[PDB]
Formats: sequence, C-alpha cells, structure tokens
Amino acid sequence: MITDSQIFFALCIALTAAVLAIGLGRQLYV
Amino acid sequence: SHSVRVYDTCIGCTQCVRACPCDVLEMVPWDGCKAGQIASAPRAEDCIGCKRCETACPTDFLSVRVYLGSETTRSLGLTY
Amino acid sequence: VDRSEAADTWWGDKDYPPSIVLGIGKDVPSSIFGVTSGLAFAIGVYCVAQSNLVNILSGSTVNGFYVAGALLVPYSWGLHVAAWIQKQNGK
Amino acid sequence: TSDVLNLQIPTPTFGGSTGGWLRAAEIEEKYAITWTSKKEQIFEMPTSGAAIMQKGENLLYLAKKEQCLALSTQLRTLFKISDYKIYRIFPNSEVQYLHPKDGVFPEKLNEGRIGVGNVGYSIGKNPNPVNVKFTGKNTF
Amino acid sequence: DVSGLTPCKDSAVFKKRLDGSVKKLQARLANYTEGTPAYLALEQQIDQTKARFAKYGDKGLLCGADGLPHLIADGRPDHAGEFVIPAFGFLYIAGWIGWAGRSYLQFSKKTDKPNENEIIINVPVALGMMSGAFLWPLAAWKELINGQLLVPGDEVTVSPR
Amino acid sequence: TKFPKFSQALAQDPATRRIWYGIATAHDLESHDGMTEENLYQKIFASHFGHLAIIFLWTSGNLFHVAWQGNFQQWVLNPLKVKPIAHAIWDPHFGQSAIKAFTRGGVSYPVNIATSGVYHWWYTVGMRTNEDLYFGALGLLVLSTTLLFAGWLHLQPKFRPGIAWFKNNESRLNHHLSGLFGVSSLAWSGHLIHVAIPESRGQHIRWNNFTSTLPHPEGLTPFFTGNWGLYAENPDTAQHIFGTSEGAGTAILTFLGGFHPQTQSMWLTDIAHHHLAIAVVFIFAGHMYRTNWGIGHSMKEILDAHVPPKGRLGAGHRGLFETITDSLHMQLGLALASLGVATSLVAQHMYALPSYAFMAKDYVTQAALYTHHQYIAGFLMVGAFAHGAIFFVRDYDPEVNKDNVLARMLQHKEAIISHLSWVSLFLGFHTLGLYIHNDVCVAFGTPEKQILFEPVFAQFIQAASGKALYGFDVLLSSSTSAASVASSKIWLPGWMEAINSGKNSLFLTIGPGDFLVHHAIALGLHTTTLILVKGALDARGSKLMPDKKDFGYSFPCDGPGRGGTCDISAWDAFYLAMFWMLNTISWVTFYWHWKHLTVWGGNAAAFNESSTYIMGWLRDYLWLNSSPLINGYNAFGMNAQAVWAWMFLFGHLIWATGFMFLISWRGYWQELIETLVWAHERTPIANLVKWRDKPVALSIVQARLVGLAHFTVGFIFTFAPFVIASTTGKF
Amino acid sequence: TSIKPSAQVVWPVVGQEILNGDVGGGFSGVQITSGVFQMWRASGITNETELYWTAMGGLMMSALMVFAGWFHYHKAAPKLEWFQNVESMMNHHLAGLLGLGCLSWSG
Amino acid sequence: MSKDLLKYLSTAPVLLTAWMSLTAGMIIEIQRFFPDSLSF
Ligand code: CLA
Ligand code: CLA
Ligand SMILES: CC1=C(/C=C/C(C)=C/C=C/C(C)=C/C=C/C=C(C)/C=C/C=C(C)/C=C/C2=C(C)CCCC2(C)C)C(C)(C)CCC1
Ligand code: SF4
Repeated sequence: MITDSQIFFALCIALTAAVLAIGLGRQLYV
Repeated sequence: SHSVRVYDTCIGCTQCVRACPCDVLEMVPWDGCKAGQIASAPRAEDCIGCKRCETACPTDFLSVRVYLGSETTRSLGLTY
Repeated sequence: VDRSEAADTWWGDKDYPPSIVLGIGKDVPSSIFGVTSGLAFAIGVYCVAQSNLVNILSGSTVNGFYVAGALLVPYSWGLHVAAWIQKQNGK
Repeated sequence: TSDVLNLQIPTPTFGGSTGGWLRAAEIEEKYAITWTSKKEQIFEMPTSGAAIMQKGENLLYLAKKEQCLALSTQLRTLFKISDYKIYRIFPNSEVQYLHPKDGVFPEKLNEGRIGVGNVGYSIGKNPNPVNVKFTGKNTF
Repeated sequence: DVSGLTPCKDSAVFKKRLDGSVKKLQARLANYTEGTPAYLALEQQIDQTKARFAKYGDKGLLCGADGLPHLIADGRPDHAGEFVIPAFGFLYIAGWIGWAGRSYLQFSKKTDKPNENEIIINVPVALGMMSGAFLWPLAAWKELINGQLLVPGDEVTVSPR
Repeated sequence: TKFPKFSQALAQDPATRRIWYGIATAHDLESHDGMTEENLYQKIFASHFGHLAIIFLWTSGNLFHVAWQGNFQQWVLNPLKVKPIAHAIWDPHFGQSAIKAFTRGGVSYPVNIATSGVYHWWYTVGMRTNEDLYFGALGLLVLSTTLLFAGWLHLQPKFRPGIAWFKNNESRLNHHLSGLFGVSSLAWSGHLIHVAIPESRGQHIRWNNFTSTLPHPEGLTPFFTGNWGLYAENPDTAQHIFGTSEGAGTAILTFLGGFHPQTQSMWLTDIAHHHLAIAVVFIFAGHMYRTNWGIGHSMKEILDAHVPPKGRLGAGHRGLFETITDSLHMQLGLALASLGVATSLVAQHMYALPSYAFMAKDYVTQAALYTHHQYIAGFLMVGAFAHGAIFFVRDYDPEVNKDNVLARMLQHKEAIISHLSWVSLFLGFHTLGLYIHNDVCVAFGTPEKQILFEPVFAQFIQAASGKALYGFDVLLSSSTSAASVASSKIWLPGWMEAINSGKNSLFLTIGPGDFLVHHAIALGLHTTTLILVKGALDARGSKLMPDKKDFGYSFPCDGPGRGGTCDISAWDAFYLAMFWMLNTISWVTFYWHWKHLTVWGGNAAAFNESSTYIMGWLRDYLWLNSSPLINGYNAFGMNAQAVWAWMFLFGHLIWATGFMFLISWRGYWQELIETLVWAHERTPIANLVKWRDKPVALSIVQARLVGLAHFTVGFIFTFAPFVIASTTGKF
Repeated sequence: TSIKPSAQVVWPVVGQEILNGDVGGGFSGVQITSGVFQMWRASGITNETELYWTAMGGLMMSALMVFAGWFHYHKAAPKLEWFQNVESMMNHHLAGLLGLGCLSWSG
Repeated sequence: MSKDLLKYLSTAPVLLTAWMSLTAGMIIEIQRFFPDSLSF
C-alpha cells in the first residue's frame, strides 16, 4: 500500500523534473 | 515570393508571356536566340505560381522555370 | 580515425589489394600466412569435430580449448585470403 | 507612362456585387484599371456579374492584379480594347503604374529592357542541393 | 503420404463430404416431379458430383484433415500434375502471346504509320505472327544469339539519375 | 520574433498557413534559417536527451500507477484469474451503470484492465509488492531529472560538444557495442541471477540483503576454477511452481530450452545465460574499431578497399564513409530500417517464445503486444525508406559517389522498379485469383474444387526445426541425424517436447490458408517496397521532371503542364506507401488474430476450413468476433466493453474523415473560405471581431498529411478495439 | 404468395447451376426482384403467348427506332427552326404524348 | 463488307472483344468437356 507521504515525495521529485524540463526547453528554444 | 528563372535554351517564341496572367514575364533583346529575344522576370514578386508559363513552354524541358518559395498576400492571391 | 587520417586502400583500378589492408600483418610473408592458415584450418576443424561431432556437447563436457580453437577456422579463412594478397603483392 | 490617376473617371454601370474588395483593399492595397471604349457596351466583370462599360473613358476598381489582368485579356480578345492601363493604389493614396510599364505590352520586345532572372546554362546544369547545404543560396 | 495428408480415395472426411453433398442434392430433389426438366437436370448434376469425387479419388490427390484436396507444389514427380505440367503449359502459352505481340510490334514500327497501325491492327499479318509464334523458344533464342532482342541500354531513354 | 522565428519566410507569411508550417517545420532543423552543422548537431543531442527523459517518465508513470491504483499484490497471488489493473478511472461523465460495470478487478473503484503485460513483465523480473514498483518509479523519475539537466547542460557554451566529436564514428560504435549493448546485457544477466531466479525460487533478494545472499551456494569459486558446469548442475525440476521453493533448483545458468511447464515461459536460467553470453560477444565486438590506441579498424579504409575485382560493383564502397558520416538522413534511414526489422522480430518472437510468466494464457495481452509491435515495425520501415529518399534528394553527392555501389542503384533504378512492379503484379494477380477461385468454388456448393496449395516449404522448415506431425523426417525430426544428435544433451530434450506439444504457439500448424495469406503478405511487402524504393530512386529526377532535386523533397506538384504532375515529389511516394504499410500490417494482424483465436478456442479446423476463401475471413473472423465489441452498449444496458465499442466507432469516424482530405482538394475549400470571409466581414456586430492571419484553405501537402493522419489514427483505433475486446469477450 | 418470382436461368458449366435455386412452381432459376410479374398481372397478361408476342412487338419497335434514328440524320434531318418550336413541342407532349398515353392506358 | 468496314472490324476494341470472346468460349467448352480439373 503506497502511502500519502510516498506519493507526495514522488510528486515533489516530479515537480523538480518539471522545472528542469522548462529549463531544457528554454535552452533548446534559444 | 516565388522565384522565376529563364535559361538560355529559350527560342524566343513568346508564349510564356502571353500565358502570364500577372505580367511577371517580358521579352528583352538577346544575342543568343535566332529570334533575338529572351523571356525575363523583372516582376517576380507578383508571381502566384500557376505555372502557365511552364505549361506553354514548348522546349523539351522548360526554359522558363518557377520555384515556389516564401508566400505573401500577392503570391497567395487573396483578395483580402 | 578521421577522414584525413586513413590509408588509401581503394584498389578498383588494380587487380589485387594493396598489402596495407592487412594492417599489422602487412609484412608477414605469404608463406607464413598460408602455413598458419592451413594449420589453423586443421586444428580448428579437429577441435570442432572433437567438441560436437565426435563427442556430444553438454554442460559437463564443453571444453574451453576446443571452443577457442574453433575460432581459428575463420582466422584460417582470413589468413588464406591474406596469403593470396601477399603472393600477388610480391611478399 | 506615369504614376498618377485622375481618380474621377466615370465608371462602368454596374448593379453591385458580392465579389468586390472586402476590408483589405482599403487597408493593404487596391487595384485600378482604366480603358477607353468606342461604344457603350456590355462586358463580364472578373467578379461575378455583367456591367456596361461607358462610351469613352472607363475606370474600374478591383482587389487583385490577377483580376485586372483577366479583365484586360477579356477586353483585348473580345472588344479589341488595347489602351488599358493598370494601377496599384495604396492606403496612403500612392498610385503605381504596373502592367504596360514600357507603354507596350510585355509580349513585344523593346530595345531598353534589361534581363532579370536569366541563367546562362541549360536547365539540367544546376548545382546539387548537397553543394549548397548549410548555405543561404539555392540551386538556381 | 506427405505433410500428414492422406490419399483422398481412403479419406473418411472426403467420403462424408461426398455423402453430404449427395444428401443435399437429393433433399432439394423433393420439390420436382419425376421426368421434368428440373428433375433431369438435378439428376445430371448429382451424377456430375459423384463423377467429380470419383475422379479426385482416382487421380491420387491428397486430402487433409478438412477432407479437401491439397496440392503438393514442391517439385516431387509424384505430384507433377498438380503444378509442374500446368506450369509448363502456361509458360508455353504466355510465351506464345508475348512473342506474337513483340513480333507484331517489330513489324508495325517499320510501317509508314505505326501509330495508326497500333490501333487498327493489320489482321492478315497479325494472324501470321500469331501462328508463327508457336515456335517462340527457338525464335527468341535465335534473336538472343543474333543480338536483336535486348537493345543496348545505351539506346534507351533514362531519367536523369 | 513571430512564431516561426526559425523561418523568416513563414514569419512574413500573412495567412493561417504560417502557424501550420511553423509547427510542421519546427523539428526540420537542417533547413532552418541561419543554421550551422555544429548547432544542428548540438540541438539534436539536447533533443535526444529530452526524448530519453520522456521515455523514462512514461515508464515511471506506468510503474507508479500500477503501484498506487493497481491490484499488483492481489494479482501476484493468483496471476491466472485476477485481471491486472492499469490505473483508476476519474470521469465525472460516468453514470451509475458505467460505475458498476467498470468497478472490477477486485477493487472498489472503476479501473482499466491492463493489456500491456507490464504485470507479467514485472512479476517475472522480480517485483512482488507495490513498494518495489514505487521505488522503481522514484528512481526513474530521478533518472529523467538527470537526463533533463544533462540536456540543458550540453547546450551551455563551455559544455557544447564539437562536430569532430559528433562525427567520431569509431569511438561511438565501440562504446555502443561494448557498453550500451554488452555491459548493459551483462547487468541484466546479473540482475536475473541475483534477484529474479531467487524470487522465482522463493527468496526475497532486495538492496538490503543482495550484498549478503549468495546467488549460488558455491559462489564465484566455480567461476574462477573454470568448472562452470556447476552453475548448470541441478536445474529446476519440471514440477517447479513459480514463486515457491518447492521443486526449485540451484542452477543459475542453464540451456534447457523449451518452456517452463507451469508458466509456459522460457527458463530464467536460460534467459540469464543468454544475456551473459550475448554480452560477451558484444563486448568483444566493441573492440573492433580504432580509438586512440592504434590497434583496431578504420571504417573508411574498410569501405574504400571493399571493391570487388574487375570493377564488378563499379568503384565498390568508395565514398560511402563520407556520405554516411556527412548525411544524417542516411544514418537515420539505416537506424529506422534496422529498428523496424528488430520490432518485427520481437513481435514474431514474443508470441512464439513467451518469456514472461503466465503471459501465454493471457490472450488479450499477447494480441495487443503483437499488433502494437507489428504496426510500429511498419511505421519504422516506412520512415527508413522516407529518410533514404530525403538523403537522395538532399544529401547525395554524385561527385563523391562516382561509379559507386550507391550510384549504380540510381543507374539501374529503372530495372529495379520494373522488376518490383513485376513481382508485385504477379503476387497480387495470382493470390487474388486463387482466393476468388476458392470463393466461387465454395459459393457454388462445391468446395472440393478449391485450389489448395500445401505450404510444403514452411512445413519442411517446421520439420527441420523439430515438428513431427508432417512426417517429413528431416534433420531434428529424424532422431539419428547429425543435427539431432550433436545437440541432444543441451536444448533438444526440452525443445522437442515444446515444439511437438500442441498447446503452444511455437511453430503453429499451417495449411492452404497459411499459404495464401503468406503470399498476400508477400504482395503487401513487395508493393510497399515498390512505392518506397521508387520514391527514393526518383526523388532526384525523372523523365517527367529531371530537375526534381531543385524543388526538393516535399513540394505540391509541377503544375498541369506535361499532362499533370500530381504526387510527383517523392514525399507523396511515402504518403502513398503508408496506405500499403497499413494494408500489409492489417493483413498480418488479421492472420495472427484469427489463427490465434481459433487455436486458443481449440477449433483450428475453423481457420483451416474457412481461411481458404475471403468470406471465411469476413464471417468467421470479423463478423463472428465483432459481437462482443458492438454489444459493449446497447438499448438494454452496458458492459465494461462499452469503451471499446465507443473507440471502435471513434476510429471508424476518424478513418472516414481522412477520406475528406484525401479526396477533396484545396480549390473547393479555398473558394468556400472566400465565401465565409465575405460573410464574416459583411455581417454586423461580428465584423468588429477580426482575425489577424488571413484564413486560407490547407495547402496541398498539408492536406495530404492531414488525410493520411486521419487514416492512420483511424486504423489503429479500430483494430485496437476489435483486437482487445473480441479476445476478452471470447475468453 | 408462395411462388418466388423468377425469370432467369443459368446453364450448368462450372458449378453455377446451384444458382438455379428452388423458386416454387416446379421451376429452378434465379429469383427476380423487379416486380415485372406483378406488373404483368396488373396489365392482365395470363398466358405466355402474350408475353412472347409483346416481346416480338418490342423487337419490331426497336428496329423501327434504329431505322428512324438513321433516317432522321442521314436522309431527312430537321432544321434549327424546326427544333426551336418549343411551344408546339410542349403542346404535343402534354396533349399528344402524356394525354393520349394516359387515355389509351385508361381504356 | 467494304475495305472501310473491314478496317473498322480490324480496329483495336472490336478485335479485343472478338478474341477474348473466342478465348472465353474455348475455356468454357474445355470446362464442359473436361469439367472439374483440379489436377493434370
Ligand atoms: C505486346 C505485349 C506485351 C509484352 C510482350 C509485354 C512484356 C512485358 N510486360 Mg507488359 N504490358 C502490356 C503488353 C505487353 N507486355 C500491356 C498492353 C500493358 C498495359 C496493361 C502492359 C503493362 C505492363 C506493366 C505495368 C508491367 C509490364 C511488365 C512486362 C514485362 C514482364 C512480363 C509481364 O509480367 O507481363 C505482364 C502483363 C500484363 C500486365 C498484361 C498484358 C496484357 C495482354 C494479356 C497482352 C497483350 C497482347 C497484345 C494484345 C498482342 C497483340 C499482337 C497481335 C496483334 C498479333 C515484359 C517486358 C512488367 C515489367 O516491367 O517487368 C519488368 C510491368 O511492371 N507490362
Ligand atoms: C382510347 C381509349 C379507348 C378505346 C380505344 C376504347 C374502345 C372502346 N370502348 Mg371505350 N372507354 C374509354 C376509352 C376507350 N374505349 C374510357 C376512358 C371509358 C370510360 C369513360 C370508356 C368507357 C366505355 C364503355 C362504358 C363502353 C366502351 C366501349 C367501347 C367500344 C366502343 C366501340 C366504338 O365506339 O366503335 C367506334 C366505331 C367506329 C369509329 C367506326 C369504325 C368501325 C370499325 C371499322 C370496326 C372494326 C372492328 C374490329 C376491327 C373487328 C372486330 C370483330 C369481332 C368479331 C371480334 C370499344 C371497345 C363499349 C364496349 O363495347 O364495352 C365493352 C362500352 O359499352 N368504352
Ligand atoms: C532507400 C535508401 C535507404 C534505405 C533503405 C532501406 C529502408 C532498406 C531496408 C532494408 C531491409 C529492411 C533489409 C532486410 C534485410 C534482411 C536480410 C538480408 C536477412 C537475412 C537473413 C539471413 C541471412 C538469415 C539466415 C538464417 C539464419 C542466420 C538462422 C536461421 C536460418 C536462416 C537461413 C533464416 C538508405 C537509408 C540505405 C540510404 C540509401 C537509399
Ligand atoms: S521556351 Fe518558354 S520562355 Fe522561352 S520563348 Fe518559348 S515559351 Fe517563352
């Protein structure tokens, strides 16, 4: 059974990945 | 706008100019041809690309040749 | 290797390859190439027969020496092509 | 001839149509074509409909150089009118004389014309695209 | 025999297929009275069905588990009649056709109006070409040896590479 | 600064085609304004990084969803009965009836039943609890995070790789062979031996104790002594039960062959040995090429010297190194062709030799996977050929390839195209004729007249591989032959039983229907190749247009002159061949699905009888198996297959809408848009609201693209539903 | 009610003879769906001699029509003045073709 | 049967129809006299 804290930690790592994705998209756009 | 070019295989039969519905083509003097004239495209910006010049060209392959390119209001032929 | 640092190995205008194609063995004579190729063919076929034809291979009987010697059969082919190339190049 | 128009010539009698310019000839560019007729007579507009060109001077507004040239071809090959002149009118009211630029139709050679877009070799001698790869030019 | 198939003559499924078709025909026979054209036509048809099944049984065709003949096309001469002999027959006929066409084209190309001869066939010589194409394998070989069959490619239109 | 910043021509384009063409040429980096080769390569590299990050994010999402909302733990206990759950459904449009119907899989909420086999894959690999799946998702998220950062980093000024490094072929190939293939396969074999075989044998090996637990009781002492047969000794017994210690062996590397009896999947010891050996081979082969240490090979030298005597292949392979290393489209085409062949190979091999536990009895997953991979293989092949055409029209240099092996292809392209036309014509004529003969013969109440050719050659291959029902008695079928005797103590004792067991999809029995459908598949492949090869070879020029290379790869036409020049650009060759790719893959998947439905249902004498004629396909496959799909929802109620029915009709609708763009062309729609522009500009109130881009009809190539898009998406939606729902409703 | 209307028969050559299905009335043939049987019953045709003789009359009319087509182009072709008499054409088509056709059919 | 009508009969479509008629009749008569030949 996956816990709420586990889901939230995975979501936080996903948000970090999202920020990096925006950065990479910017740098590919320039 | 489209790029219109004329190659020296021209025989000066002046049919591309008559097929032209936008006054893009015009005969100019030339030493090469027997008829003494060659087609030229001083108004390529008005080109639309219907290629009636290419249709009317009787050379084994087209002396007048049109390359489609950057589009514009005139090239699209939009009344608006 | 780049475009520039590469030997001129094209030989479509000639009857035999240049010896440079043989790389490290560009100077070993055709005699050595042929003798080694023949010994390699004999030894490798012996190893293959002893491993899978004379005997039946299995988890308890696969032999590393025979397996390694089997790889001398393609080496024998390469060595015999090399022997012909060096004989034609005059070495 | 000249880059100017009277802009007061009587126009052909026409009952109106939905094929005319629409909120772009007045903002980007309109076109005009002016000719002279020996008799007041009926012709077909490039836009759908039938109009009556007046006796003498006639002036028509359109939205396309193609439309003006099509009307010109109609006038030449039906009514034998070969004095037409075509103008481009900008929103800033500049007028540019376009089609019979030398005073004679393009199909007849003139001594003063210079060649634009002329290639000194046959069509089957252009460079390959790989030659012009990563260059701003093109294979013609 | 081969591929697990059995000869159709000794095939229980083949016999049942024959019996089932026969029973179907006899069942539909009930509508028509004795001696009528429909009755006699159905009698002829059932005789034809039985003759067909007997012919397949006698010919040596192999029947699978489905009880239908399976043709063995592998080149064995036991089953040559399935493909090899029909194959040779078609190859001869198709060669005849193509040789007649090619020879008539060679004739027409030398005519003063080949374009009109293409539409309007000169039937008197077309019949001659069709008849003479019976010996195409020797004629084609002769043209091959004399070099008048395959035009040199240095003489065929080719698009800019 | 307008949308197509990369293309100033579209920037000045005033109509609505600006947006379309900007989106369309967003990724055509080669032809962008002010582009250099170095910038192109660096941008491609960063985009590759982003793409890898996308792949790993998709994997992590699947893992996290199965961990969180899937019944993985319940499915582990009873794999053959519990249906795997993909993810929960969140839909406010669902009614109470749909809620009750979609509530399934032993959970209290609506769910989707997984048909991807991820459950079987992870269970075989060694996942047993949701925690393991969640940690895998977390690690893949971190991997994607690092890949995105790497992509950002490798565009920085001090971290931007150079063109020489990009074109360093020898080092790249050495590293890919040795480490990306070799060491990664070695890592997978190690994972199997350390975590998967123990978990199958009832041992919980995880990060906290994999360092302490020995995979083999002897350890690495056999490996170092060279007595590697001790790792094969004591294999798993035929009475072994997957996931339990009863009947479990100690061997870590075996070559038993066949299938595991309980799971009907290949042995994990066999798979570990496979990956270990294959890696040895690849790590060796990755030392072929010369990189900074003298010893090795020079690819340019190899290609230059490989010219046969007397100029048989012209100048040989001279210049091919330069063309391949300069042109990215040729590399892309080679990669796409190889990967499409590999995708076809996995599609053909997974069903015949299942590797994941209890997948064979999961009939829906097998069909979904086969169809998926066959379709992607077809797409990859079409792309390989399209990029070959783009290379010919954009990157091919005849001066470099003077009298080359590649230039001779263009030299006798007419012969190639004519012979591909001949073989396509023969195959289609004869296959269609035989099918119609069978149709008419069965129609007229006399099936005995059917022309039924036994696929004797394929049956001979099956016999040589080990089949015995044909009675050919050749090679492995004949126990006595050298082939059968030499391998009689390694793999044949299991393989013989596996192949001759009739309960398996390994080397299915074949018949006249298989003969005819295989010739149909040959027709499809040959005609698709004809269209594609012709496009590639005629991309440079033709008798109707010798200067096509000047126009480029994708242009509308050359005009109505010279009789008309429709679809002449060799992009339209790709667009035409896409229809044939869809056609042939559809034939392949219909053949697979019908034969496997019959085999699974136990009536192979439905395929063997009805498949010889086309009405058998139309009736006993399509019509017969369409009932559980179309009955997903009806006037009396709804079932859990209503989503499949809705998507079936959805794919039909998109397939139909594609015909609009394919048939109706631009002039009609352009004039109609003139009328609509007039109406909008002339109506009051609304004419205050005015566009910025002049609305125009879709361009010719754009509309060909849109119509083909609607066709393909349609194809896949319709068959996905029909293949996933009919199987579920029939089993 | 029970008899299936059929007016076409195939020949036994390549197994197509099954297409002569059971259509009732001691007759084997291809069932028709054109309604000509009901048309003839409405018209009052009760024998086969009537059908044969009206078929012969139809062939005679077809021959007459071929002759008329040849005659009105090769021997005596009308003029545009004759063709453009739209008023008389309408009068004769209303009263002469439709009107007398309806009157004759009513009789 | 003037030379013009012989020419018209010699035209391509008439000749195609005539020859394919004879060919189809030949095939059909071979079927009638040697029916159900799924072999040689
Ligand atoms: C005069 C007869 C003739 C001959 C000798 C050939 C010869 C050839 N054709 Mg064919 N072809 C013909 C007519 C002929 N063709 C016609 C009329 C067409 C238009 C439908 C084609 C269309 C065509 C295509 C599209 C292709 C070929 C191909 C080929 C080659 C392979 C053979 C094959 O598969 O044929 C195939 C045959 C057909 C598709 C139908 C043939 C039509 C009839 C049955 C034959 C014509 C006979 C003619 C009426 C005879 C009149 C003579 C009489 C007055 C005395 C070969 C060079 C293929 C190729 O290039 O392979 C390398 C190929 O791709 N042909
Ligand atoms: C065009 C349509 C049409 C035709 C052709 C007829 C014909 C006939 N109707 Mg009429 N009828 C019609 C419409 C028509 N009707 C309509 C619409 C109605 C409803 C209002 C009626 C209502 C009606 C009734 C209520 C009656 C008739 C009757 C008659 C007969 C009248 C005889 C006569 O006047 O001789 C006209 C005579 C001449 C012009 C002089 C020439 C005489 C020639 C030379 C004689 C030729 C004889 C013949 C060739 C040989 C016969 C030999 C014999 C031994 C078999 C005749 C059969 C009567 C009848 O007999 O009913 C059964 C009758 O009572 N009709
Ligand atoms: C156009 C072009 C292109 C493209 C191309 C393509 C796309 C191709 C493809 C191709 C393909 C797709 C191919 C395939 C192939 C395959 C093969 C060749 C195979 C083989 C096989 C074998 C040899 C096998 C054998 C065996 C074994 C080993 C075991 C078992 C038995 C057997 C016998 C089966 C490019 C880019 C180049 C560039 C130029 C142009
Ligand atoms: S070849 Fe073409 S361009 Fe030259 S004169 Fe003739 S029509 Fe004009």
